[PDB]
Amino acid sequence: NDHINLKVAGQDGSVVQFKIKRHTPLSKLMKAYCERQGLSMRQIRFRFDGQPINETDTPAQLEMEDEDTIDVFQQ
Amino acid sequence: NENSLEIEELARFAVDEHNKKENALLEFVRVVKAKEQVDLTRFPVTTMYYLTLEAKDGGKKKLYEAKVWVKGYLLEELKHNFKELQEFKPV
Repeated sequence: NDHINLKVAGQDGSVVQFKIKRHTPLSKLMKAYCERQGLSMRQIRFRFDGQPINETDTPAQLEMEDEDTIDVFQQ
Repeated sequence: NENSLEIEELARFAVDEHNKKENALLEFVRVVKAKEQVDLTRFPVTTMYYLTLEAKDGGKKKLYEAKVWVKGYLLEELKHNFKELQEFKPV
């Protein structure tokens, strides 16, 4: 039950969903999204509810819910 | 999302596999919708693709839902990844 499904929505209109553990640091998700897409990480920014996401932040700490969306765009 | 060429490739795959397994002759037309779900909680990391595609069944255009499973999550590996059609049905 410690699993959560998050939508990662890019500026290009793409959406990729991720199943992750709620106490896993979100850096794993962010790194997976960049690797999958072929993106360089230095460029892009992840936002949740308009705010930035620390690499160490976890879904539990941010009170994320199943099917919430993470926005991603480049600087 | 649904008009990317990797999605089109998996859609054709789903249609081709469905045609072999069922001895059918559906003809691929287009993808109308595609959800991509990467599962990071388990090994091996896998992706599930839920495809809504349009295919000709004897001149009639119909809508189908397919589930395609992939043993991989990097797009750069997708062409050579192991894949399975796990579900194909009219929506």
